[PDB]
Amino acid sequence: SGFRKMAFPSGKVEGCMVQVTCGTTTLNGLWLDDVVYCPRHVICTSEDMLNPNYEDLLIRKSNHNFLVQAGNVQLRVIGHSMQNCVLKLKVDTANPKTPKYKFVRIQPGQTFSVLACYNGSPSGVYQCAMRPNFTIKGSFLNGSCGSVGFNIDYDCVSFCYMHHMELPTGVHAGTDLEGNFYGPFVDRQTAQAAGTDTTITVNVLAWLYAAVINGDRWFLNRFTTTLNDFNLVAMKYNYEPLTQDHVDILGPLSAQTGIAVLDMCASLKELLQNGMNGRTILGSALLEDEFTPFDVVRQCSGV
Amino acid sequence: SGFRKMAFPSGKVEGCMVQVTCGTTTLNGLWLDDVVYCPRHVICTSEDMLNPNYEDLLIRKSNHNFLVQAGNVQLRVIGHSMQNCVLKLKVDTANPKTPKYKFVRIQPGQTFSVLACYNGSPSGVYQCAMRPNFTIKGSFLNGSCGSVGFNIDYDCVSFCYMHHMELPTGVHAGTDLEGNFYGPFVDRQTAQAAGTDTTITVNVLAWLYAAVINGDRWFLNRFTTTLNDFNLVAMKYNYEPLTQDHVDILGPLSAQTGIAVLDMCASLKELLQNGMNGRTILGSALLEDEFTPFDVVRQCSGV
Ligand SMILES: *C(=N)[C@H](C[C@@H]1CCNC1=O)NC(=O)[C@H](CC(C)C)NC(=O)c1ccc(-c2cncc(Cl)c2)cc1
Repeated sequence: SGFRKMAFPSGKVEGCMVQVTCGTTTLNGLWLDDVVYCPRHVICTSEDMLNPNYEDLLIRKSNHNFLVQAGNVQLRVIGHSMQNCVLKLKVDTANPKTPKYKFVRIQPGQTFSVLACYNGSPSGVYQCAMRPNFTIKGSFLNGSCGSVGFNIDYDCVSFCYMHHMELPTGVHAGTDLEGNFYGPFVDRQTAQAAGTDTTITVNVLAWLYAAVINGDRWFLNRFTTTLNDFNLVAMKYNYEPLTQDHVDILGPLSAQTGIAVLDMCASLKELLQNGMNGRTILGSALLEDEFTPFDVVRQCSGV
Repeated sequence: SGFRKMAFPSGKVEGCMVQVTCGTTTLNGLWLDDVVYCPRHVICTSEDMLNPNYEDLLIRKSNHNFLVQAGNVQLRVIGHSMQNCVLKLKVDTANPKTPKYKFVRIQPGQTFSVLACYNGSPSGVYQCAMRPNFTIKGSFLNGSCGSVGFNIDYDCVSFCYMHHMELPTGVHAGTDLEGNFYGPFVDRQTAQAAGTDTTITVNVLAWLYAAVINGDRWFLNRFTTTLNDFNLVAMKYNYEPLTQDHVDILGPLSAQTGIAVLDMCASLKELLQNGMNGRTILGSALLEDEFTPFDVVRQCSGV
C-alpha cells in the first residue's frame, strides 16, 4: 500500500543523453541510433533568439559548427536537417545503448516522466502531466532545454516531450519529438501567456479512488448525480467535463472499491462546492489532478 | 523555476537490481561487484515468518539453495553469510555495471530516492523522507522487499535503505545496507506499531528559506530566539528539536538570504503560535517538511 508520485526508472533514457554545442550556446540532445535530436534554438546567438529566422540561420551552418559530446567522447557530425522546432544531427556512430523506442504525441491530462538534464548529464527525474492548456508545471533551469519526457511500456520507451522554454507564470512549454509545440507557443525569446488552465477531472476522481484504497474516506457521501448534472457543476468550477469514456476507464477502480463512478462524482461535487474545511486527502490540501487512472491502478492493484 | 519532489536518476541503481529466490520465495537483491545483498527473510516460508529462528533456518541452507537471477541469467552463488537482517550472497560474476558506491545510515529528516522493484525488475522511482519515528511513507506492494533507497553525489551512489516491511498504518520499515533496522522493528510477521510521528523542523526551515529566495517573505519578523528556547517550544507543537548538525546544514541557505538561522527559527515559532491566518507560503497553506536544505539548494541551482 501507500501512494506516491512515481516516475518511470530513467536508466534507458540516461544512456541516450548527450551535450550539443553551437558557438556560445549549449543544451541537451537525445542520441538514438545514429541521430541526435535537440531544440533548434541551439543555432541561435543571444541576439538571434529575439526574432529568429531559423531556416536562414541553419543554411549558414555546416557540420563542423556542431560539437556533440557523449561523456568525454566527441561524436562527429556528418549531417544535419531541421524538422519543425527540432534539429536532427546525424553522427558517424550509432548509440549502443539505444533502447526500443517510439515517438508519440500525448493528449492533455496524460502523464509522463521527465529526465531533467544539464550539459548532457542527468540531474533528476519527476512525473508531470500535460495540462489542458498544453503547458507543464515542471522544474527547469538554464541549460535544461533538450530534456525529454517519456513513458515506458514493457521495455519500449515512448518519447513524448522535449523541453524548450519557460513562461512568465513559471510553467513550461515544449514540443513532441517531431518538433511540433504542444499549445500555441513559439520558440522566441518573447513573453507568452497560455490559455486559462482547467483541472483534469478524470485524474482527480482516480486520485480520490486512490485515497479510498489507502483508507481516506471522510469526503464520501450518499448523494448521487447524473453524468450531465456533475458536468454542469464541473464546468462551473473550471473542471474539464467527464466523458463516458472517462467513466469506463475508471471502471476497474470502481470495481476494486465498490464505489460507483457517479457516487464518486457526487463526492467530488460536494468538495468543489464546500471545500476541504482545512482537512487533507493523502496529505494534500488541494485536489490533485496529475495521476491518471492508469497511474493509480499501477500503484494500488492488489490493495 | 518550478518546485517539485525530484528523484535522482535511477540508471546506476537499475543496473544493480537482481532477483533472489529461495524455495518459492522471491524478492529483490542488490548486486555490487561480486556480492548480492537482500533481506534475510527470503529463506522463510510463509509459515516460518510468524516466529522465525533465522540461523536455525540459515544453517539448513547451502550455496546451491539460492537462485540469483539478473534477467533470465543465473548468477551462481559461491558463498553466503548473514549480517544482521541482510543476507549476503557471493556470486561468481562481478557486476560490470557496479557504480562507485557507499553504504550510509541516514538520520531522520534526510531524503532519498526509492527504486521500487518487482522480481528484480525496476517499476518506478520516487522520493522519500525518513520520518522521525523511523518509518517511511512509501509505496510498496507484494514482492517489493529488497528495493533500495539511495542518494547520488557526483557519480557515487550512497545506499541508505533496503525495504523489509509494511506496518498496519500503511507506512514502511527497513534497514540500512548493513542489515540494521531503522527504528525498533523486527523482520517477523507480527503486529508492530510505529510511534507517533512529528514534523521535521529543519526541513520546514529549509522550505521557509526557499520561499524567501523566491520573494515570498511576509512571515519574517524582527524577533530572535535561542536554540534552546526554540527546541523547548517546538516540542510543544509536535516538531523535532534542532541539532548542532541541523543548524550547520542550514548555513548555505542562511548565507544566501542573509537571514540568521535563529531569526528564521523565531519566524517559524510565530507561525506555530499564531497560525497561518489563511495566508500562503510558496502557494501552499501547509508547511512542507520533506525537502532538506540540500534538496532546496540543488533544485534552485541545478546539478
Ligand atoms: C533551455 N536551455 C532554456 C530553459 C528555460 C530557461 C529557464 N527555465 C527554462 O525552462 N530555454 C530558453 O531559454 C528559451 C529560448 C527560446 C525558445 C529561443 N526561452 C525562454 O524560456 C524564455 C523566454 C522569454 C521570457 C520572458 C520575457 N519577458 C518577460 C518575462 Cl517575465 C519573461 C522568459 C523565458
